[PDB]
Amino acid sequence: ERPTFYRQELNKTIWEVPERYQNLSPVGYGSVCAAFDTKTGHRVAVKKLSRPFQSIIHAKRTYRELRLLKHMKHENVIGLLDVFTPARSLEEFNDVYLVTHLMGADLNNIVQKLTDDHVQFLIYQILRGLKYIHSADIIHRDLKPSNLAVNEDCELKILDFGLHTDDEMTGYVATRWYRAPEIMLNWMHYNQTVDIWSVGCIMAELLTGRTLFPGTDHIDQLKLILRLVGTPGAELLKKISSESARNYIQSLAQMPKMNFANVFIGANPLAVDLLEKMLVLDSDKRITAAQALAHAYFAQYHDPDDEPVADPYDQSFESRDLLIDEWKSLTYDEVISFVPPP
Ligand SMILES: O[C@@H](c1ccccc1)[C@@H]1N(CC2CC2)[C@H]2CC[C@]1(O)CC2
Ligand SMILES: [Cl-]
Ligand SMILES: [Cl-]
Ligand SMILES: [Cl-]
Ligand SMILES: [Cl-]
Ligand SMILES: [Cl-]
Ligand SMILES: [Mg+2]
Repeated sequence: ERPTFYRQELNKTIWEVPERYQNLSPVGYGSVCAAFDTKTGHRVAVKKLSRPFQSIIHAKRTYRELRLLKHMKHENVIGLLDVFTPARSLEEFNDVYLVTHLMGADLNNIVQKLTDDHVQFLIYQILRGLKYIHSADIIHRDLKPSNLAVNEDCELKILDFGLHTDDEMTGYVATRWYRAPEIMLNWMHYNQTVDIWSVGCIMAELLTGRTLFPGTDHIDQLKLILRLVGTPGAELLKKISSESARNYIQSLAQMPKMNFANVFIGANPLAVDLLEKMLVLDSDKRITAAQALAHAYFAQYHDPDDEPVADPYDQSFESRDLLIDEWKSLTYDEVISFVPPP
């Protein structure tokens, strides 16, 4: 049976939601409210999408977000508690609302004086969630401290999957400091190995308290990266598709890889070893999430019987060309077929 909905205007926005959601309070693409869910007892975040079907690009993006959130079922990844529309039919369908557990602090708000044990547990949880994500052939693309939610018990969830413009990535900006060089400069077709570079940048910052590659622009950032990991050899240069990018790289004086024990002074030697395996310029040679979980740095947390993989995820829609109303109808079907978690 369809629940009873109630209407209210909050901060010049109309919200029409099921009675189960009470005490709505604005907190922040879309608009977001905190609420109390009387069915589950959780405090929740409720997001009303802004203009979900205003263009082919926007309609496909709405479908993409709903498909991804419906699939993710893992302790270290954001999940979907509910999705609803007040519409009674496809003909009157206009608005989409998404519901998840309310999170209060990200990794920035946490990072305290972190012990090495704290770094072990936080990085372990990122890699456990990434093993799951990558097993479904999903690439996050935007891992950074503001996209990692952390609670009082140091438990962590990955959120805000890549679903960013040129201006957003320009200058002295945290939106670029965690990106792998091959994607920052469009060197080649990237893959899931981009996320491991980001994990290395995050782990370094938890150990030192400082951003690893805080470049003032794309070129300054590349210079900081190459000073640490070395300039590329002929093997990697062959993999860069742009002749212009290859010519630029070859204009730089050659540099050896630095000694990571003299950069990360005083850190656990096992942490230093893991950083050397994540921060490798050639993405083909980086450690994977599944391999990293078995590294000795995580010995007190690793349990191979409690590191699950995902159900298969069909992304064939990404190469499909449809009209606005066809993306809209596919989205409607996914709203009405949602089954809540236990
Ligand atoms: O996109 C928002 C969202 C809300 C409800 C369901 C699904 C997604 C997401 N929420 C997640 C809330 C759990 C904390 C926050 C505001 C913007 C943000 O992008 C990142 C932090
Ligand atoms: Cl209800
Ligand atoms: Cl509607
Ligand atoms: Cl950030
Ligand atoms: Cl040289
Ligand atoms: Cl699927
Ligand atoms: Mg974010």
